[PDB]
Amino acid sequence: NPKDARHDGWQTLKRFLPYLWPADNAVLRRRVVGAILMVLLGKATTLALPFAYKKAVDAMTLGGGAQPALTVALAFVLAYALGRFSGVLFDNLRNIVFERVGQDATRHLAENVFARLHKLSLRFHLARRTGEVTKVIERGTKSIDTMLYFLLFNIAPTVIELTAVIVIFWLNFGLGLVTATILAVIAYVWTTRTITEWRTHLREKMNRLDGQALARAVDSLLNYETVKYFGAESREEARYASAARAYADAAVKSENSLGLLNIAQALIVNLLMAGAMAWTVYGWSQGKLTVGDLVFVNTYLTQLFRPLDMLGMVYRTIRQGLIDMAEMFRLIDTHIEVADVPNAPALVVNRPSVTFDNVVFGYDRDREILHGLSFEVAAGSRVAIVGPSGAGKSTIARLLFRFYDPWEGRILIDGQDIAHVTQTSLRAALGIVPQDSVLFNDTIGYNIAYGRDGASRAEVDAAAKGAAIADFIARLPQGYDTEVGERGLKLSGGEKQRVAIARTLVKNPPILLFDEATSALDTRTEQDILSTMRAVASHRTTISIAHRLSTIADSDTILVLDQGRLAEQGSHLDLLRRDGLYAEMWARQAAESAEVSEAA
Amino acid sequence: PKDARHDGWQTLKRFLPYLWPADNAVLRRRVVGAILMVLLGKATTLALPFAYKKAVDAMTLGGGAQPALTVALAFVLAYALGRFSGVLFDNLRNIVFERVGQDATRHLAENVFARLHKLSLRFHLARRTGEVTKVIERGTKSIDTMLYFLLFNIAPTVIELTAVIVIFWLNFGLGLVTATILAVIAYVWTTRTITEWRTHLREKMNRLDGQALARAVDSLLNYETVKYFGAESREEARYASAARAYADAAVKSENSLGLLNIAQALIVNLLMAGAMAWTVYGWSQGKLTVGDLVFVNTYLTQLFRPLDMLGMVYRTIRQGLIDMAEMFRLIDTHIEVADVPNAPALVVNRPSVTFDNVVFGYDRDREILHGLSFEVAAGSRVAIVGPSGAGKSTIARLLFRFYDPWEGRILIDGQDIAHVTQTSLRAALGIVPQDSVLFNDTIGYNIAYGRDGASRAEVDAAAKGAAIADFIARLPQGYDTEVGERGLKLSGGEKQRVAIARTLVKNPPILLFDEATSALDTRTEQDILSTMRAVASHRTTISIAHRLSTIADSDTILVLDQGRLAEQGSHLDLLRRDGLYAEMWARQAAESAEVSEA
Ligand SMILES: N[C@@H](CCC(=O)N[C@@H](CSSC[C@H](NC(=O)CC[C@H](N)C(=O)O)C(=O)NCC(=O)O)C(=O)NCC(=O)O)C(=O)O
Ligand SMILES: N[C@@H](CCC(=O)N[C@@H](CSSC[C@H](NC(=O)CC[C@H](N)C(=O)O)C(=O)NCC(=O)O)C(=O)NCC(=O)O)C(=O)O
Ligand SMILES: CCCCCCCCCCCC[N+](C)(C)[O-]
Ligand SMILES: CCCCCCCCCCCC[N+](C)(C)[O-]
Ligand SMILES: CCCCCCCCCCCC[N+](C)(C)[O-]
Ligand SMILES: CCCCCCCCCCCC[N+](C)(C)[O-]
Ligand SMILES: CCCCCCCCCCCC[N+](C)(C)[O-]
Repeated sequence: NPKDARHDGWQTLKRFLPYLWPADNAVLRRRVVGAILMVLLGKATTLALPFAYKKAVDAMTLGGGAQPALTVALAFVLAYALGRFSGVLFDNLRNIVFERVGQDATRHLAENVFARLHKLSLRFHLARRTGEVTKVIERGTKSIDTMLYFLLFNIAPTVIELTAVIVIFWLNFGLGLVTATILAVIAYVWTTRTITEWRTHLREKMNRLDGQALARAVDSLLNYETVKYFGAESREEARYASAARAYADAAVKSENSLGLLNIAQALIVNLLMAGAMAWTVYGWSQGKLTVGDLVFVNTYLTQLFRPLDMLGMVYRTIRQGLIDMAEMFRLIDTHIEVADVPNAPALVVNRPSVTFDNVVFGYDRDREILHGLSFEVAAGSRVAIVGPSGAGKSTIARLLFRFYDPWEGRILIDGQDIAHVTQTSLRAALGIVPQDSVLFNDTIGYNIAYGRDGASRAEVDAAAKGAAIADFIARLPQGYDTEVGERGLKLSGGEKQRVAIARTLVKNPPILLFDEATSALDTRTEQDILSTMRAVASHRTTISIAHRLSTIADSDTILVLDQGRLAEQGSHLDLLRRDGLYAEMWARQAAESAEVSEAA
Repeated sequence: PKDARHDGWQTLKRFLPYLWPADNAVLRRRVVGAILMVLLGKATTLALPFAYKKAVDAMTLGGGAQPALTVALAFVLAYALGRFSGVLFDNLRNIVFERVGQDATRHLAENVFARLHKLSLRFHLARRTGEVTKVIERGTKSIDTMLYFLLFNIAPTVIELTAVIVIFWLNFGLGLVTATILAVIAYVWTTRTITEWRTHLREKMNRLDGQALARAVDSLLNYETVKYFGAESREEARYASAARAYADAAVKSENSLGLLNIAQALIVNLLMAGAMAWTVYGWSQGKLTVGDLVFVNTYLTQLFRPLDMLGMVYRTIRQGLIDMAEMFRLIDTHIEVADVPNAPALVVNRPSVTFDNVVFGYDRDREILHGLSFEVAAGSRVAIVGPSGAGKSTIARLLFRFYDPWEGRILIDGQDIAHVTQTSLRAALGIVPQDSVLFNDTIGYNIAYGRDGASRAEVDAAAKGAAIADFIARLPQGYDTEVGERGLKLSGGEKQRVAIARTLVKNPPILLFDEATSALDTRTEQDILSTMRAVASHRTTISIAHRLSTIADSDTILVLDQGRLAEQGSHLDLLRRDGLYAEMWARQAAESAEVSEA
């Protein structure tokens, strides 16, 4: 198992490798081979070109058997120039050939994470700020892309080139040259790395201060009226100014440290240059080496250290990239609390009854909410579930849609344990109008059609009509194509709840749940929407969970929860007659509304 | 000055005083030092290939192995040291200049910030925090990168190009000179046209990226709804199509970079082939040494090294100049509401308020006040009410002079508020607006905001007067509790009490309640009405309200209709008159009856 290993960069890359070599595609695998071939051609080329330059100088200084020297030297100079152009061509062709592969690999990584995020439990409460998440994901995407590019196109070729230079220097010089350049590369890498750790710290402090200065400015600008009301302009300016100075100080330190890195790098490189060239000319002095060899060695060294001129940034980005990617893999690895059992049959609803069979449940194991809740909802009846503050009624919907499983006991629909069926069929059987309905950032029509995957215009129109929002939509300038939600037209609470009703009408489920559906609405809106809700509950099993008892008094039967168990059951009149918990709640709520009514 | 072609040149010319302050002489010293490093660095990089040329010449005018070794050694060492010194000079120039660059862009930012505070309210300052922040982040990055590339990439390259032209002129060709000049012209032109194309592709890619990301985020933030409709596969397919559109665009954009690099390499290497072939030919005729080949090759590669980035540099310098011109456009934008020259301070000895024939609208095609006149006596509790078209929602904004009347005038005490300093005018006014805002700071900072040097004792007294002191006392950090986001979230009543406390710290003679209770629930509203009445104690108070029962105890009620004063009097006189106020009263009472009925 690759997962059974040390949690480092090597493991992360090893996990990423199958994305780069799909074994699903074969058009992409070809592209990868082609890209590798371009790396090889490009290296062969850049290694070959300095020999051409060397021969040209040799022809000019040892015209003994390289005649006519003019023709020979010209030929080699053209070979050198053509070589430079060719090296660039091969490099860009490898990038171009590979790009599709990279984009596909990262797209598939992202898709796997996205799917897993939808599979994971509700208790991670993914409802947070849009801008924060977006900024983070933008940052991570850029990060992983840069990492991938630098590993494949900067680090790998440099390793190939470095080994080649070692062999070629070995076969033709020194070997003191080989040890000098290897020591040089080691010094260079170590220096760059240690300086880069320091620079990355300074960069983090800089960025933090920048965010603070910007936040002060933005808070001020979005609060222009308040700033005016209190004549606080100068105060705000001074307050931005101090933060902006703290940022400028940190920025100066951060940028300066780059100068220190460049100077260190140049010191190492140029010491090696001085030594190698001195050694080469000395070798010439003894008749061992040609003058062309000087040009050859100098060229080999500058070509070698060219990609390493970015090593600081390369190091910072590959590191951050590996961290960001390991985070992706940690999500994909996180285990799924609620899964279909192996080979789960579809739930088959012929008679839509609902049974809670001795249900024990809580969100967290240190706080049990339901203590053995049992009840039976008849097929086609309209039932309500009510209780006081600790009753646990707010769990019913979440259990029924299997956002969570019972700790003990079970829930059945049509005599079938919902824990043993596919989640998709289970949810196909259920409609819900929740307390707070949320709209996608899309058109109102898209939002209504969302109730069913292939929903036609007629179905949407019919539901909008059934939810009595059709007229409201007709009066919108852009009608069904009116963008709603954030970044869009603002709907009232009643209008959103009507869009939700319309969604469930599109879905047409056999069992429908009103989950505190009217609790966020004002009194008149609540009363208006109740006739609509009653009409849509027509030939379905309906379960309404409500705080205000009068809104559910017309139910076929009412289930009263107390302390996570079923305390009372029956019609509204039977419950008033029993003079128990429901009667007390009813009396209290009526008194409350009477008192509120007194304050006119 | 501003009277110019409005191009990159004008923007840069405007920016120059920021780099050469004439306020700061240390920064000027720094600029001079940076320039000296530019010149030393160039002298160095121009000199080093001559050293390399000599080393080769010494090994080739070697009849034998006579003092060529010492000379060649000396010259290669000069070459390596020259390289290191060039890098040292470049990095020291950056290091010397950095403080100057940072101070210049800071002062530009501060000037923009100050002017934005001077500009009109109607610039619709209400947006997303994340959007403006993203825009400002992008823009600062843009201006910094532009500044760095202009000073350190383009300018030294111009210096070097002129130097290389002269040197090639004096020592070669002159065909060499025309060849390199032609190369550079073709190079710049090619890079520019390809870059315009690439920038279009980049913009499309960015848009598609934003769309795929927005789909993923809207999905995750709607996790419950997706579960409710069992819509996971659907959302996956929807993210996937967008992500493919993005990938196709990313492939095109990145590939076009390869096309740019190849075009550039073609130009550079044609020039290389020609220059070196011609130099070798000059050698064959005894005109040029073999060192000259190495010399020319080095000069050309050094010259074209900074131009290796020219596409990015061009894209960036261009965007930066645009963003900076935007900055200058705001600084230039004219101020709608200004103090008259030598405007006196407002002196409130008796805090009366007069609207004298006020004609006003936010836009000249929609008049709201049509000649509004009324007098508010000093120290009275007055309410302003009206139906849908009355214009009462303009009063607060006019009184604080966020706008001027089109016709007529507003007086406080006996003085036209248009002829006094704005600061003194606002110093006389308190407001509790409908939607109260908290800064992202402590509760104490938020209350203390009412007056510039407000002490903790003052903050305490105001918190007490607003009846929020106990709530603060039960907080662990009390007044040092952070509020706003990400901070403790306050109820509506708690927020309005903070606003009230803020105004108490200011302690103004005239106090405005501008729909102060309209966002509050009934119970909260009734609670806050006693605090508000108490806080109105020795001030001139003006309450603009929708719900009449909340203001019925006022000394007098001004009823506006169609932007004029229709009715005036106490709640009882107004019910007796059986006019517009009586009708509004009856209607509102009937509504509360209907709501109560359900
Ligand atoms: N030809 C294209 C530009 C090609 C290009 O973008 N090349 C680079 C960007 S260089 S941008 C990076 C560069 N180097 C560094 O920042 C190195 C700093 C330190 N030495 C370290 O090791 O990190 C820099 O910013 N220098 C500042 C300056 O010279 O003024 C790249 O993306 N990949 C390199 C490759 O694969 O070939 C064009 O004309 O626009
Ligand atoms: N911009 C490319 C896209 C391809 C690319 O890879 N470009 C380079 C440009 S680096 S350009 C580097 C330059 N840096 C600086 O000016 C000083 C910062 C110093 N390099 C450091 O490392 O600290 C800068 O503008 N910012 C540095 C930073 O924010 O990290 C890159 O490697 N990444 C950016 C990208 O993908 O577009 C294009 O033109 O197509
Ligand atoms: C594609 C690989 C290119 C290999 C280039 C080989 C360079 C040979 C170096 C010449 C050796 C110098 N000398 C005169 C001492 O023999
Ligand atoms: C906070 C970590 C969770 C991030 C997981 C999000 C995965 C889908 C988003 C990928 C976006 C791809 N992009 C930016 C190129 O469009
Ligand atoms: C999978 C391709 C793109 C996905 C975007 C990357 C995710 C953002 C990084 C997650 C958190 C980063 N980190 C480690 C700083 O927390
Ligand atoms: C309409 C947008 C106008 C934006 C101008 C606002 C300038 C405020 C200063 C922001 C500077 C932030 N910084 C430089 C520290 O990153
Ligand atoms: C330290 C840098 C301070 C400079 C602040 C400049 C912010 C630039 C915002 C420009 C955005 C203009 N626009 C509309 C084109 O986006």
